[PDB]
Amino acid sequence: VRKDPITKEWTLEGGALVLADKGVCLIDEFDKMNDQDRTSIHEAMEQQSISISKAGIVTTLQARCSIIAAANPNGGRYNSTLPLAQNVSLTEPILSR
Amino acid sequence: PRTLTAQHLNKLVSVEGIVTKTSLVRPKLIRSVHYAAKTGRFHYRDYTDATTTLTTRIPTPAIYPTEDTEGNKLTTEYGYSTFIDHQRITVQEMPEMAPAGQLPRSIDVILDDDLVDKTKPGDRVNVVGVFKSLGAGGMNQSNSNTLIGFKTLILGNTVYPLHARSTGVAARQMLTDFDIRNINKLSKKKDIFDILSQSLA
Amino acid sequence: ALPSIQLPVDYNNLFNEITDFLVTFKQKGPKYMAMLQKVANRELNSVIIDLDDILQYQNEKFLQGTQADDLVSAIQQNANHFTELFCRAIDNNMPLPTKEIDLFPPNLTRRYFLYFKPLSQNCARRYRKKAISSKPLSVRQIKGDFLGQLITVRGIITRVSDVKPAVEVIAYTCDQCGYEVFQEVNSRTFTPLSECTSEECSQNQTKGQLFMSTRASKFSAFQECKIQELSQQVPVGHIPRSLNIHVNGTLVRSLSPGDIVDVTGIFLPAAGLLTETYLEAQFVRQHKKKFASFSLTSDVEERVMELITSGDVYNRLAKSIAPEIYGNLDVKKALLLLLVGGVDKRVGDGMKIRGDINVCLMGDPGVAKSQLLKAICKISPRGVYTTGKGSSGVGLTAAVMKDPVTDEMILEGGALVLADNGICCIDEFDKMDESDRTAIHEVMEQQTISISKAGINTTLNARTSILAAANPLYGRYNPRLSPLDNINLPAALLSRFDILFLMLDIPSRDDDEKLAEHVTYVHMHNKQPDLDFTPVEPSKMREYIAYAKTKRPVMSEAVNDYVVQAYIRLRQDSKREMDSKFSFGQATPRTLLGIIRLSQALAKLRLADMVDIDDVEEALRLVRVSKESLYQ
Amino acid sequence: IQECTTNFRNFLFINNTTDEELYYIKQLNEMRELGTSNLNLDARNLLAYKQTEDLYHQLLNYPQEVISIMDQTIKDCMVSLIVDNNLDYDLDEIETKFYKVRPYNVGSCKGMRELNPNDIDKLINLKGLVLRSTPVIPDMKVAFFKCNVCDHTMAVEIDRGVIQEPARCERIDCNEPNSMSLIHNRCSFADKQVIKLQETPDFVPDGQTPHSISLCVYDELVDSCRAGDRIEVTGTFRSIPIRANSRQRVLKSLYKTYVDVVHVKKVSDKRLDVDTSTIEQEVEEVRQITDQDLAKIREVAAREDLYSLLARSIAPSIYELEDVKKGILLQLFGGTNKTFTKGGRYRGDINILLCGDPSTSKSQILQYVHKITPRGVYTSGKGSSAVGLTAYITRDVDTKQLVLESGALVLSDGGVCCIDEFDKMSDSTRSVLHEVMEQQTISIAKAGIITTLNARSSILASANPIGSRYNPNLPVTENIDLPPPLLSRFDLVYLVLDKVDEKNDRELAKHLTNLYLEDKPDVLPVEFLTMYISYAKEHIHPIITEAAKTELVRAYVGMRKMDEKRITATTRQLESMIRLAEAHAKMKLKNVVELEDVQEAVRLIRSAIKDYATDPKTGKIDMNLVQTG
DNA sequence: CATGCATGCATGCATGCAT
DNA sequence: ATGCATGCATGCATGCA
Ligand SMILES: Nc1ncnc2c1ncn2[C@@H]1O[C@H](COP(=O)(O)OP(=O)(O)O)[C@@H](O)[C@H]1O
Ligand SMILES: Nc1ncnc2c1ncn2[C@@H]1O[C@H](COP(=O)(O)OP(=O)(O)O)[C@@H](O)[C@H]1O
Ligand SMILES: [Mg+2]
Ligand SMILES: [Mg+2]
Ligand SMILES: [Zn+2]
Ligand SMILES: [Zn+2]
Repeated sequence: VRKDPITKEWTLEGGALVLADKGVCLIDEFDKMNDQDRTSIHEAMEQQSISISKAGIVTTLQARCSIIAAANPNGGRYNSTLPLAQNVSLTEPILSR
Repeated sequence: PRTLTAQHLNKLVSVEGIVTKTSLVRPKLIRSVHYAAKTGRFHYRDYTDATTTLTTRIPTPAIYPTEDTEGNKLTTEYGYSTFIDHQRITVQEMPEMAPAGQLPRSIDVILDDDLVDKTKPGDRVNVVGVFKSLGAGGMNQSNSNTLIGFKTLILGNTVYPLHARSTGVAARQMLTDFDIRNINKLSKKKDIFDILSQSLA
Repeated sequence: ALPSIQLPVDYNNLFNEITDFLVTFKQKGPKYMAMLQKVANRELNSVIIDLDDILQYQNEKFLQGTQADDLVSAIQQNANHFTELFCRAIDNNMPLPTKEIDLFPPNLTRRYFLYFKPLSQNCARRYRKKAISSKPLSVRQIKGDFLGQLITVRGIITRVSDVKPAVEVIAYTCDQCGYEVFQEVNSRTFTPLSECTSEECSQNQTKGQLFMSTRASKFSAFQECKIQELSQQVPVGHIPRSLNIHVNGTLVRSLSPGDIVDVTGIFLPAAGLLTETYLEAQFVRQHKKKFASFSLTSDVEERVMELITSGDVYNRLAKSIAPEIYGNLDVKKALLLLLVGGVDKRVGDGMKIRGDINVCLMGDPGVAKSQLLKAICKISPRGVYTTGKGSSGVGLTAAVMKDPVTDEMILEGGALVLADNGICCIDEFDKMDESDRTAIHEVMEQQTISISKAGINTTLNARTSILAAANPLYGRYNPRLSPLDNINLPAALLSRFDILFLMLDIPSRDDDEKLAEHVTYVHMHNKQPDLDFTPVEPSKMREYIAYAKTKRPVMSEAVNDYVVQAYIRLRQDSKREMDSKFSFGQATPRTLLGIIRLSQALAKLRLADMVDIDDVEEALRLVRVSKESLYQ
Repeated sequence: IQECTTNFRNFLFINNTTDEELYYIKQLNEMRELGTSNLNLDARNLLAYKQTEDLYHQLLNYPQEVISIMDQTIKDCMVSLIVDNNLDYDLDEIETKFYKVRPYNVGSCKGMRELNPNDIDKLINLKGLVLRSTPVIPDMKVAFFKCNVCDHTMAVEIDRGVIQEPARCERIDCNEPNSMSLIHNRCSFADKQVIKLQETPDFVPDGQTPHSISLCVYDELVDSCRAGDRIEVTGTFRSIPIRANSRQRVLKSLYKTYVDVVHVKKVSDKRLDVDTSTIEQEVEEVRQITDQDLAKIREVAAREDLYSLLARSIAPSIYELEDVKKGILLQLFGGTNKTFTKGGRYRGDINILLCGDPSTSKSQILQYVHKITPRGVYTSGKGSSAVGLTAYITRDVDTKQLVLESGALVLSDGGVCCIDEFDKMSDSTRSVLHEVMEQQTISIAKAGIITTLNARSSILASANPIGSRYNPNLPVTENIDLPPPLLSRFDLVYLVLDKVDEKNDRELAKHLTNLYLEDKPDVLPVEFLTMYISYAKEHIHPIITEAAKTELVRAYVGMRKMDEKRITATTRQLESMIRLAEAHAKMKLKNVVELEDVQEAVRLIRSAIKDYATDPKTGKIDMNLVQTG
């Protein structure tokens, strides 16, 4: 819930996942996200919706979109001696969707 | 504060909430005295404002006298004038009652004289007073705006502090003769430390 | 319009009683005539009126039987009006300079400032007249009913401005006709006069332009201050409030931040009917006299003589610090030496050495360390108490701020600048961040601070003495670990202390009974047990220490030879233990300097100009006993 | 007025060489021979002469009028002198110039936070350091008006800050009302500048902070004081009412205060003269030596214990530490400065680091070097920031506009910057020094500013070993707590080790204790030492000869013939050697560096870091091989 | 809205102890 | 010898004027 640069007006802006409903979200550098991004992507990929409770606005928004993501392995080189789950930073709950 | 509407203007109401913002107590001028040395005589002027009385009175041209009718110069006698204390506070809907996730509602209250300092911010309060309206929401002006309304506030005449959990105010009861007699009678028994102790939880 | 009302006052009779008092009262000739003679003769810029004198004068006139008026009551109720009445009388009875020198508003001619002094309480009880001007009041008890009266407020100063000029009577001159116009000013802002108003200019068709003349104007000295409430006055669960003070005339520079004071003044008012308020200062009274204001008046000499001639003064003055705390005699001696201090030294070249003593107390829980820093912060005239947690390093040194009164930008100082020429007692020394203690090093050694952050590139001055309290690494003492590792202060910080006491609590069935009896007596009766020892009151002790601080003993050679031998002995004896790792550190020259300073202070307390050898013996004994608990 | 112009007229180790001549007559003659128009006047010379005893006090109370009286008297005396002797040179050009007098050494002050309102419009003196200086402000003295109906023009003069506007044309033919118009670009203007002055703690009572003042300088004393200089000013105390608004004319009762500058003095006896190499493109900047002082300088230059005497004279109250003193002395002189026009540029400034046990007089030495320097700031390590040392962006409170200010390392240009607690200082607050210690420059690129600033100074740093005490159980490079690239820049690294020894213990104890026998106790005084160093810095620039090149190369390859157990030799040891040898040559007033100076350079480098008493293999100190000596 | 200082909260790294 | 827990020191977020 941000402020508009020109109209001095509040705006409820959903992320790329709520803005890509009935479309596709293309995510680059998928392995270098902070806590907020991981939580948002987890909710989107679990329930295909995003909740929000900010500044008097309590609502839910639809995020029925497909996700295509790109990433790089730990250390910058894939190690075939280990399972894929140990070559990437992503945990299992996000890697099972 | 949430359920106060335009239907209740100009009525005596009682409102409970949380004190959110107090002000700095200040004096207000109510009578101004003067001395004229040339004639050796004392004069006095009186002043009034909207929030002094409940009824409406034609405004008077407040002007501080500087020269006597005969022309003799005047000097102020600050010690013989009259001043009355004045505070303004803000009350809000308690967190224990306000709906979750929605911005709360507020109302201003005006206190004066002997009700000017009896509560502190963050306390639970109950104010009994008259809900009033003041000014002109652009009505007098030929062209001011079409998106404003009249200003409202409460002329407090009673304030009570309420005791809650995890709150600053401390509970208190009025003890009667019966209560004191019973306490004194009960304190005689030898097992008192056990009676008062097994009764906890 | 403007009706009239009748009052019992009479501003004619009172002016006559004013003149009678002012030229007929005696405690030598008339009392106030002499003061006016000094004013004429150019030796006095201030005249002060004691209301006790007025009260006594009117009581004597009542004894005479002739009816009079209650002048003091009239002044107490309406005090801003009597200032000019007194000034008028003082301008009609002034003498002519017996010595030699080398219409217009009356204030240009006056060169003196009138101040009223409140009415004492003892005089009131003497003459049965309850005094309203000498009743201290909190900043929260001053309400509208007091506007216009003469009152007193007790508090602690927080902020003070810089003296500035304020114009009371602007003067002008006309180049066309040559007249002089005078404008009086009694507001924060003003509009100047523009065109000439004389008879000639009025008659003529060419009116001249006026010009301000700075030299002829009546410029006064203005300062402003802020005063808060003491924590003993705030109600249960509230926050203290503040109040403003104006100072004009020859009272400027009489209030400094951090000083607990009683200030007397007139409570005067400042689009609405609401109004701001302020106190016009008339008389200040400090609760603890500054040491650097001492004079050997006859009374103070009489008082100090009794202490001098009463035998033991070192033990009497050491047993009198916190007389409700049992034992700890050596600790109290080293803390009494903390107050006096050594003797600073400038070698004439670009070098200087401090003269203050820093002390540290490290001990076990429940040995009354804190309750001795709270008594030392109270005996000292400019004491400060801080706790390790509640501190920031900056909060101790300084930061920036802006002055509301003037427009200058100013630098605000922390607790170590408020304690200048005083004790800065730091509690919980170990628990404050090590990145916050490192700002204390320069203060301890060079007695300065050096700020090089944005906006400010400068230095301060902090002539402070540090009394620190701390605890071992893990609560209680661990005899197994080394003494050095048990404590948690680096060697550099340890060297900067001169006394470091170890108050370990070792139970023993015999001595605990004495402590128990002392404490439980302190509780059953609200005073200390001993009926043979009568502790010196804080005022008499402060007065003696102030007299002692004026000396500057020097040393002979017969003591220098002893000092050198002892230093060699200690510095050789220390290496064995330090290598053995059961030690406290390694002796350095700072140990020698500390011994010298302790000897100087012991010499000063004796009122001597030379350092005896029994002083270097007491100093060495103290530095030895400092660690005589680890060798239990 | 007649009494003043007469009294001043007639006014205008005992020795008799030049003390029996008319002091001001020669000045008046040199002034008319050279075309100068100022005659600095020492006030005490006025107090001395019997006749001008009242005039002194009058000047102390009525400066603005007495100054004009003196100026007119000096002009009249010049005219009388030229006419009386029938001198050949013309007396026409003199009438086309103006003359002034700049009194100084007026009765001392007490502190600007103790002056009362009854001191307004009086002469005073202050001493402080400069922080900021506004650009040139054009002030008006004459106004130019033109007639927009007849094209006639007028010139009006100013009077106490007001201009009078002609209400009617002054021509008879044309007298149209309110027809005049001001033409800004045809008017006349003078210069003005405003400077911030921070007073030194000459005296400050208990608990007060520093106080900053504003000074105004007019006409010819504009852009004469830079930021960082320490000066003594003499001028008038003034007051002014300030307008509360740019539209409304309601004045504020509380008055502002400032000082009008009439004289500024820069040089001081108890410090060196500013380096002359940094003001080449830029008021007595430097002290002037007579031939009698130069004679003493030359005589001292030929003593057999010059290098010992000079070192021992610095900080006379410190005991021994002869090598530390020698290094600091060579620091002050510095190496010769070179100017390239095909390559880059190199400068000789010597940085020194002092590491050692507590209580070894590391702070006292830095305080001495601070007080015997022209420019420099003594800042500890704790109270500093990366910006507070280099430069900041700020807003004035008497304008409300933007400006870049100068930090600690810029206020010390041409001098020495002293830094205590070099170890208890942040790793990022310390990186800004990387550019300032080899490039002698400060590149800034922040919002609205992109520039590079010269900061050409030397560093004197004091640091404690990790764990406070120094234990010879670890390598030397581990007791210190600095990384490689920062520790290579320092030219000298000094180890100050404590050692228990009854002999030195007794000697130092007797030294320290000799200061407490009295309350106020071969060493050349301070002023002569400063004069010597200033002359040497300004005049002698030694050159390198082939005999020394072969020694420098050999000694450096020798240090390189010798992992990470100690400070490995880099290419900056060779340059350190060159600079130290040049400084040693400069001390003796020679103009050629020879073998005996390169040898001193190498000896001092090796002695600094206790190399004669260290094991080359394990790299740890042998406490038995270190002696005070 | 950018600059730079002081408070307070959060995180990640290192060291010590226990299994 | 390895892993886990605790304490400390470095970083960021806020808040500011
Ligand atoms: N020697 C003693 N004499 C009197 N009271 C003591 C003594 N030792 C301890 N006490 C009491 O025990 C308490 C210790 O509190 P405190 O000063 O906080 O101890 P510490 O600061 O050492 O932890 C005090 O209230 C004091 O009354
Ligand atoms: N060689 C010495 N010459 C003179 N004074 C010394 C010497 N060594 C120690 N001192 C004393 O040590 C004190 C200064 O110590 P200081 O320099 O502050 O320690 P540090 O070097 O750790 O900062 C002075 O009071 C001085 O008298
Ligand atoms: Mg405690
Ligand atoms: Mg030091
Ligand atoms: Zn006139
Ligand atoms: Zn014309």
